[PDB]
Amino acid sequence: KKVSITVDRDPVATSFEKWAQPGHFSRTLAKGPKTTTWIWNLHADVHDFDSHTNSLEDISRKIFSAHFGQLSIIFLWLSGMYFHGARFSNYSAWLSNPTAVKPSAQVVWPIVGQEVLNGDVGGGFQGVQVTSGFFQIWRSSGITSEVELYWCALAGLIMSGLMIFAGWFHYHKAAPKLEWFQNAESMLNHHLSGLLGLGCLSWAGHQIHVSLPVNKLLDAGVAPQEIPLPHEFLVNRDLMAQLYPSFSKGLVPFFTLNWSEYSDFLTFKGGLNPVTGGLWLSDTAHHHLALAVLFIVAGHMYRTNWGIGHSMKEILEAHKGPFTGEGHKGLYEILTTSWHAQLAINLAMLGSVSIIVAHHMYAMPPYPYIATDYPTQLSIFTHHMWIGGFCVCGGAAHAGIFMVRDYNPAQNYNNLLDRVIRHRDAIISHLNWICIFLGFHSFGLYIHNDTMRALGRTQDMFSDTAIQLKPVFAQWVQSIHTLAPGNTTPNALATASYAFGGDVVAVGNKVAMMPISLGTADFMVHHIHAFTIHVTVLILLKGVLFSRNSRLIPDKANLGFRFPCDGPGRGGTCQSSAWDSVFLGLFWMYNCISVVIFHFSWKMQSDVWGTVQSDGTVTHITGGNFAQSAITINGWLRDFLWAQASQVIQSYGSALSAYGLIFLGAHFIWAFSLMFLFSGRGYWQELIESIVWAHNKLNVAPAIQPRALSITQGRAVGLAHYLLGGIGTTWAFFLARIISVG
Amino acid sequence: VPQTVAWSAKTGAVMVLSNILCIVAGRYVIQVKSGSFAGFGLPELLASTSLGHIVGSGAILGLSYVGVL
Amino acid sequence: MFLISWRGYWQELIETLVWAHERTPLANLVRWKDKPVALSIVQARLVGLIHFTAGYIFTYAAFVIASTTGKFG
Amino acid sequence: SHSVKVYDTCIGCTQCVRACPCDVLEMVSWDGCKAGQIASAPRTEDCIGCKRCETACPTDFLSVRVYLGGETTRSMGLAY
Amino acid sequence: SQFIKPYNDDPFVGNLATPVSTSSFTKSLLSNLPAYRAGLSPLLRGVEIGLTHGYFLVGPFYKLGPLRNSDVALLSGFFSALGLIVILVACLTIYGVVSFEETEAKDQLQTAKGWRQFTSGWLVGSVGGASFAYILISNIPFLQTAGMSML
Amino acid sequence: ETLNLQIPSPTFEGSTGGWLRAAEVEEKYAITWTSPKEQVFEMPTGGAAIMRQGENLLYLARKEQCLALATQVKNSFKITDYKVYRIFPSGEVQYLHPKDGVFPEKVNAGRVGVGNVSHSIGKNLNPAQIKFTSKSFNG
Amino acid sequence: MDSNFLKYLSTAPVLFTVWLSFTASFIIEANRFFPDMLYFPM
Amino acid sequence: LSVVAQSKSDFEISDGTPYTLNVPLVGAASFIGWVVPTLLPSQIALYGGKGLSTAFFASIGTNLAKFPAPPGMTDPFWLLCFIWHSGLFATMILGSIGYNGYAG
Ligand code: CLA
Ligand code: CLA
Ligand code: CLA
Ligand code: CLA
Ligand code: CLA
Ligand code: CLA
Ligand SMILES: CC1=C(C/C=C(\C)CCC[C@H](C)CCC[C@H](C)CCCC(C)C)C(=O)c2ccccc2C1=O
Ligand code: SF4
Ligand code: SF4
Repeated sequence: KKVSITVDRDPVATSFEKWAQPGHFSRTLAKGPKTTTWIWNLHADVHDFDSHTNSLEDISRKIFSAHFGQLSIIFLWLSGMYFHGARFSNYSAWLSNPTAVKPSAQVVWPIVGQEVLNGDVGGGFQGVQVTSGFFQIWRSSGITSEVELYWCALAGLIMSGLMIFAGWFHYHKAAPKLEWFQNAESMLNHHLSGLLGLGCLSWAGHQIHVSLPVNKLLDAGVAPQEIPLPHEFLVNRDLMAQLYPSFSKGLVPFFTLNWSEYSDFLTFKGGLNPVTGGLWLSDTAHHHLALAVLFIVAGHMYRTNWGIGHSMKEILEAHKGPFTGEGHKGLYEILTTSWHAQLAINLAMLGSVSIIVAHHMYAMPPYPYIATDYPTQLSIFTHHMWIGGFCVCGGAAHAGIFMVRDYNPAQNYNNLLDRVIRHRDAIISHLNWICIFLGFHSFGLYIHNDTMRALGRTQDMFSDTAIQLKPVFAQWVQSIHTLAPGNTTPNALATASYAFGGDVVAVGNKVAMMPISLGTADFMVHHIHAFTIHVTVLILLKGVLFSRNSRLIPDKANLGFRFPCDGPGRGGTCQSSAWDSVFLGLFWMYNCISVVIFHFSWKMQSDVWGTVQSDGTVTHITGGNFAQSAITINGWLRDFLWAQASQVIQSYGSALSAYGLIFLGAHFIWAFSLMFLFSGRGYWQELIESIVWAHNKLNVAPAIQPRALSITQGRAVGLAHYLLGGIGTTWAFFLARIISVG
Repeated sequence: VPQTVAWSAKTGAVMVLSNILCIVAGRYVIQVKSGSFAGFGLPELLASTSLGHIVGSGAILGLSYVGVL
Repeated sequence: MFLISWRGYWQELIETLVWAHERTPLANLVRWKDKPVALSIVQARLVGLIHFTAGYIFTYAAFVIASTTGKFG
Repeated sequence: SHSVKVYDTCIGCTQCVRACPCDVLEMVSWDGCKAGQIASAPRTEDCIGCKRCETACPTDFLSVRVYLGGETTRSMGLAY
Repeated sequence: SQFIKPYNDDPFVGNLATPVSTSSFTKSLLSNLPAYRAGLSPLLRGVEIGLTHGYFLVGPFYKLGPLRNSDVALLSGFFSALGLIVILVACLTIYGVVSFEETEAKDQLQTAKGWRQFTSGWLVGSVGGASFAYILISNIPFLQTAGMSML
Repeated sequence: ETLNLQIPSPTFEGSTGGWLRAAEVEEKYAITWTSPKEQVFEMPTGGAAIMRQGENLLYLARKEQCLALATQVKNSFKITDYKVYRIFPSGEVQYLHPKDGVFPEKVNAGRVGVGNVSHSIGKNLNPAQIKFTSKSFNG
Repeated sequence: MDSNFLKYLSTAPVLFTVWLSFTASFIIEANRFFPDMLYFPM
Repeated sequence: LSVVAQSKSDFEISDGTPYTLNVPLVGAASFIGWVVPTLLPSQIALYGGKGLSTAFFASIGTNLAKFPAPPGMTDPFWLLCFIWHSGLFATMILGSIGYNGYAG
């Protein structure tokens, strides 16, 4: 039983004394401010626990309790989302008419004329239209009343209180020892089996006993207050067997392995529900039940306390071949002694999963009536692309913090890390060449087209009409997925998504999903994507690989992860740190994700979204202009940015005037950021000197001597306002555009 | 839909076979622990029969799928 | 690009390009007379300023002339 | 090469000499400060211009001053 | 077994001995290429490289150039290749002027005379190889299309 | 005094971070040091190497690379026995550091002060005063 | 009341957040009871 | 390129390390070790009642009959070809790992 619970009791005293002493956590900051730099250095380094403490135990304790604090905030956030749905929303009116009522769960106070924001969202209601997709979640959950939304809100508040108690309790009363945190086999067994496996299984149970009966009655057309309460399905097994006759047999088919009996509610239909335009919830129930089984199975792989299981160290040390030296030896020690190495992996994977979520949810719309709510489809795609891109760049941020700090060459001799660092010139030169090739052969095709169209030579352009760059591999994969039902997925009845080909699914005369054809414009913008992702990898990988040393600076690890430069010598070493590649790679992430959401927005409006009428033909939002106009930059400028900015500019005096104001406000913040990005600290300190002089003249100089921001903080402030401004402009542009027309 | 059959002694036979198959396999391949009377305990027995109900359930469903039953 | 990204990032890339040229067969037959280096700190400010300024002029001149021509009013 | 100067305000703390990454600086005997020593710049052809010496210097205005000048292979820190 | 080692027994040189870099297959190809093959004058090295490069140059200009849909497509493509070859020869000449001091050695590529020899061979071979491709494309209808004559 | 070219080199598997053609045609730097152990250190140019017990020898392209290794070898392995050489392609080996047997941060007799200015930094001459004149701004 | 908790509430960010929330709050209230004051009424 | 046999030529995978690529034995065993299981038939429209190797081997000949014409996008040749080679490359990779490394 070497996997055991070990706790120090009453480690840290619950006292308000350190609250009154800002900066108590570091030796530099605890002696108080003398310049204004102290104030900024206080906020900058506060959650950098491994910069304050030497011991991995105290660092692990601070992290565990801070994760409870984060959970408490998320539960509070969720509880408020339910309460605004319960109290300030048109949810009940939306349940009766999901295709007519626009979801709204935010009402403004009348103060300075701002009550114009309470627009007519429908259902005898005035409020701010919400695009987070909660209404579609709640109907998928089977909520059907505001009373149940109040109970969910209380359930979030109780959980929110319990997490903040646990964070206090596990830091101040019962803090686990380092040997508790260093149980990677136990944690993985429980997080696969217990968290993910029982998470899916329990949710499958809710889906089967609550979501499936309630949503069958809704899609049959029964009024929400005419629907039995969710526990009457749990007790009256006769009533549940009316909707799904397999329930007449109970749990004998489950235990005797006669699973085919359960095909009423555990289907493999594929495609969409014609009534709601969403995934069949009988499929999602089977999906979560099947996922639950193999998460519970996966969580029995590793060895804890009984000899059965794998040692993760043994798996890693055995995988070594003739190209890779000692192989994965020493990686277990890295990943059970470095939190940053763990955070680097988990941020890159969570960011990747968030990017996948964006693609899977628009193409295979999971919730009822979310596919034809186009403001939600655009909002949750754009939101989850940004979460993914940010989290991916923090994976390289913390891979750099690992390499600078937690990397020890003595324990990493001739293994995979040692070998990567020892040919990093070959990696970075090959990536650099790919990015030049990719930029020339993706963006240069656009420049070729701008010139040819401007020169009157439309026969010389790369277009469907002219020279054709077809995406044959993507078209071929689309062919296979339409052929899969009955052929390579024989028991499936419909395709995984109608985006691959097949029918047009219409709900309330609006397209839910329909085949997303790929042409020359799709070939061009996909290689635009591969170029922007590869350059982002190039900037971030070069920062991780050269974080400790270069040919330029032989001792970059002694300067740290985050330093501004090593002087104007060697020609100039401005922005040479690993932090400065995260800084430069967040711009190229911003560039990458901006083109992705622009590609998504224009393609869905031009080729997918719109209205169906007689003869079954579809009138799209921008009328199919993507194919012949997304091949030039002038087409993107004119037919996408200029044409679709009309709604946000003409929004003044409407309920969308808030988006019009945020459009201008974010344009401001973006431009203001360039003051911090294009300027240097030395100018601003000398300007402050004259301002200090005028204060000295009036005897009003401060005792905390004002300083210009650090070189790094000028970069961090410039990047933050650039991101706030750039993303905030697109947020207003996307939301005012798609609320008006979709 | 893949045909499955109500529990019969044939279903039992496959399950029994699979459980025993894994009990013998577990005596051979479990690396950390009288062919079955050395070092055999409950976590070894509870693991081999857990894989038997995984292998047996898969075998039963597959043999029902193809017609062997 | 010249105003936001500064020298240290670019000098370290250029060192990986110098390595690759020397190690690539049939290409290391050709040698630079001047060692390739990243632009200086002051020079990049001047290059970015020129590009910023040139882009500013060409955009407005294209706008002020074409919008007036197109409208005639 | 770069030009590195030491002014007679040097308190002989040796910090510039310890911070120099290229062994440009050394300590010579003096009698103008309490420490009996002053910084010296005998090997400025090896100065890369990092100005780590200037950062290390604690006198109010720097006793050691680097003046960036003509660039060489050594002062451009080129390993190629 | 280990496939990666230091380059030519030297652990501190800026290169590695990898299978792409130093396999028997790689060594063979490099040693037998005209630039590195033994027993070749620099002029002959230029001719073989020139014939190779000039021959393939004709095709992209012919198939994708401005006059591609005209009946003067092959003429325009050859002259476009000839113009590139002439521009490239100027590049070769100026490289020799600025890169090599004048010495009697002429059997090496990296000499003033040896580069001038190689440049002479490359221009003759490039025009020769481009001319050969012109003759073949002019006469054979398979090459004029992409093989599309068969369908 | 002179570099014994036969000193064994630390066990290293190679890297792309080592020296290039400019080392074999312009100048190369070498560092030697004594190790009491057969222990792993970090190369300035890349990954990790193992220094052999006894005398080690490396070759690097930059003088700063040899001293960055010297700093690390003295801060984590307490080796103060390091000698840095400059090597020209003519075969000439030029001893560099420590230049007179004593470290620069320690005073030594017979060191002549170079670069020393008799006044403080504020007493320099204005640029206008020395315009079209060869006179130096340091007084 | 605890003196260390009162010393915490006297910290610059809390007072800045409280004072400017209080300041913002009586501008908001003044514009509720007395709205649309483009001019000093005279 | 070229194939090296199990018997000792002077071929070196890198600068100084000779290494016997077992291109006859690995390629033969990987081919047979992938083709024979792949003979397993399936009454699926892509296979057509044959196995993956045999439906694929059938689709080489049908498209070879129309020799100048390429197979179409919806033609089963491409899917069969991709799946067959994916398993074949994997068995070749795993076969080279198994034979060269474990030597038995
Ligand atoms: C977590 C997410 C969240 C978010 C973003 C919102 C957002 C909003 N809510 Mg909702 N709400 C939430 C959770 C949330 N709520 C929860 C969990 C509940 C259940 C209790 C409610 C219950 C609720 C009601 C009942 C109402 C709102 C209302 C509102 C709106 C105005 C709030 C306002 O100005 O009051 C401002 C109130 C103040 C007292 C001002 C306080 C300002 C202080 C100075 C902030 C300082 C914080 C402090 C310094 C932190 C440090 C502590 C200190 C010791 C140093 C706004 C849209 C109102 C609305 O929609 O009206 C139409 C409304 O009536 N909310
Ligand atoms: C079955 C066991 C189990 C489960 C469910 C969890 C669950 C969790 N652990 Mg893990 N953990 C476990 C065992 C388990 N742990 C063991 C054995 C160890 C020791 C090796 C650890 C060590 C560990 C560390 C070091 C950390 C976690 C963290 C977390 C949280 C991850 C963030 C997240 O997704 O939360 C959101 C998802 C939720 C579902 C929220 C649920 C909140 C409760 C606690 C879940 C369980 C409730 C209860 C069992 C359900 C009752 C059902 C009943 C109604 C029928 C999550 C609550 C991290 C964290 O955030 O710390 C707080 C973290 O840093 N765990
Ligand atoms: C700043 C972070 C942030 C914020 C504010 C949001 C906000 C939102 N998300 Mg997103 N999300 C994020 C990060 C974020 N997301 C990340 C990082 C992921 C990747 C794991 C996702 C994946 C995700 C999914 C898959 C869904 C949302 C949805 C939603 C919306 C409803 C919120 C809700 O009740 O969840 C409700 C969430 C659900 C009902 C289903 C969640 C199912 C997932 C698979 C649970 C996974 C939990 C597990 C512990 C995580 C493991 C991670 C893995 C790498 C190991 C809202 C717009 C929902 C939406 O768009 O509805 C319209 C939705 O279905 N989110
Ligand atoms: C699970 C996620 C996670 C976690 C736990 C951490 C944790 C950490 N990171 Mg990492 N990071 C992450 C994600 C994460 N990061 C992501 C997604 C990125 C990409 C942007 C980074 C990029 C990154 C860098 C580049 C650095 C860190 C650093 C740090 C450490 C110091 C934190 C601190 O003191 O900041 C204190 C927190 C603040 C000062 C907050 C201010 C930040 C912004 C500007 C405010 C937020 C704006 C807001 C959302 C919108 C405002 C609305 C507007 C309209 C008003 C800590 C170890 C630093 C370090 O040195 O680590 C050793 C460091 O240099 N991280
Ligand atoms: C429009 C603005 C713009 C443009 C064109 C570039 C261009 C480039 N950046 Mg920069 N960058 C920018 C803004 C921009 N950046 C900004 C704002 C930042 C701030 C954070 C950066 C930060 C940044 C970093 C950190 C990195 C880059 C990289 C790159 C290169 C990508 C490789 C490539 O595509 O090669 C192809 C070249 C192009 C697409 C340029 C346009 C050429 C087109 C096709 C026309 C060519 C015409 C032709 C030459 C005319 C010849 C005749 C004429 C002379 C008369 C390329 C040189 C990366 C790099 O250098 O790695 C490879 C890299 O690491 N950039
Ligand atoms: C695809 C076919 C295949 C598979 C699965 C294996 C698998 C195995 N071989 Mg074999 N081998 C093969 C073809 C294959 N070999 C061929 C064609 C030859 C002749 C040239 C050999 C010759 C050979 C020898 C001489 C030896 C092995 C040995 C081994 C075992 C461990 C070493 C190894 O290769 O690691 C492979 C590791 C695994 C397969 C398990 C890891 C699990 C992951 C998921 C790998 C999956 C890879 C891939 C996706 C599976 C593809 C299957 C198919 C679709 C192509 C392992 C059971 C050794 C052994 O243990 O002796 C019995 C041994 O001595 N093999
Ligand atoms: C304007 C500017 C300054 C001057 C800006 C300073 C000194 C900060 C002024 C901030 C004031 C004092 C407080 C900020 C309050 C803001 C109104 C709200 C900020 C939001 C959070 C900080 C709360 C620099 O110091 C600088 C340094 C390096 C590169 C570029 C620049 C730069 O561009
Ligand atoms: S001080 Fe500023 S300009 Fe000078 S090197 Fe550092 S970052 Fe560059
Ligand atoms: S600038 Fe750098 S190299 Fe030059 S003397 Fe100062 S510290 Fe030494």
